[PDB]
Amino acid sequence: APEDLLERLLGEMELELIELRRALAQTIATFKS
Amino acid sequence: ALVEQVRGQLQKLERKYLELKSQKNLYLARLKSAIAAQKIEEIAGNLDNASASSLF
Amino acid sequence: ALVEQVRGQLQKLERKYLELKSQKNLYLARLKSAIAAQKIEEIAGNLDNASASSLF
Amino acid sequence: TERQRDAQQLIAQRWYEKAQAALDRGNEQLAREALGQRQSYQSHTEALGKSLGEQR
Amino acid sequence: TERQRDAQQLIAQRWYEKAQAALDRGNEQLAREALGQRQSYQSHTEALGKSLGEQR
Amino acid sequence: ERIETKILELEAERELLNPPPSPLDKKFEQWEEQQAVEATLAAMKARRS
Repeated sequence: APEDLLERLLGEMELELIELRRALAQTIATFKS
Repeated sequence: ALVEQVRGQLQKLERKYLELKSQKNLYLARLKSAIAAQKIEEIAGNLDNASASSLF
Repeated sequence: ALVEQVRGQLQKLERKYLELKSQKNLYLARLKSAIAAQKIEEIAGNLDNASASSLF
Repeated sequence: TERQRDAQQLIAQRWYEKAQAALDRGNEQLAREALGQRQSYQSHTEALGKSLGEQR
Repeated sequence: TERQRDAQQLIAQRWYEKAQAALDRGNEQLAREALGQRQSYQSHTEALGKSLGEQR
Repeated sequence: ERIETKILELEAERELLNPPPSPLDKKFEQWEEQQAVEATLAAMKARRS
C-alpha cells in the first residue's frame, strides 16, 4: 500500500538528516582544533 | 653521526604522521556529508519528481 | 653523585605529579558543565523547536 | 496552514514595522537591507495564501 | 501572569524613580547606566502584556 | 588533547541545534537600543528641564 511507504520513506529521511546533522558538527569540531 | 641523523628521520617522520591524521577526519566528514545528502534528494526525486512522483 | 642526582629526579618528579592533579579537576569540571548543558538544550529542541515541538 | 500564513506575515510585519524606524532618521542603508530580508517571507506568504483558497 | 507583569514594572519603576535622583545633580553617567538596565525589564514587561490580552 | 576535542564536539552542536542570530540583528538592536535609551532619556533631560 503506497500510503505506508510515504510515512516510512520520510522516517528513513529523518535518520539521514540527523546523520548529516551530526556530521556537520564533526567538520566544525576539527575546524576549531 | 648515525644517532644524530636517525633522530632527524624520527623527528621529521613523527611530524608528518599527525599531519595526515588531521586530514583523515576532514575528508571523512566531507564524504559522509555527501553520502547523507546523496540519498535524500534521490528519495525526493523518487517521491516528488513530477515525472513519476510516487507521492502525488 | 648517585644519591644526589637520584634525589633531584624525585624532587622534580613530585612537583610535576601535583601539577597534573591540579588540571585533573579543571578539565573534568568543564566536561561535566558541557555534558549537563548538552542535554538540556536538546530537550528544548525536542520540546519547543517550532519544527516538531512536542510541547506546542 | 492558515496559522502559518498569519505567523509569516507577522514576521515581515515586524520587519516592516521595524523598517519604519530603520528608514527613519535618513539611515537608508539599514532600511535597504531590511526590506531585502522581507521579500523572502513575502514569497512564502503568497504561496500559502493560494493554497488556502484551493483547499476551500 | 498578571502579578508578574506588575512586579516587573515596579522594578523598572524603582529604577526609574531612582533614576530621577541619579540624573539629578548633573551626574548623567549614573543615569546613563541605570536606564540601560531598565530596558531589560521593559522588554520582558511588553511580552507579558501581550500574553495577558490574548489569554482574555 | 583527546578530552578537549570532545569538548568542542559538544560545543559545536549547540550552535547547530541553536543557530546563533545573524550579525544582522545585532546591529539593529544596538542601533535601536541607543535610540531607546536616548529617546527615553531625551524625555528625561526634557521633563526635568
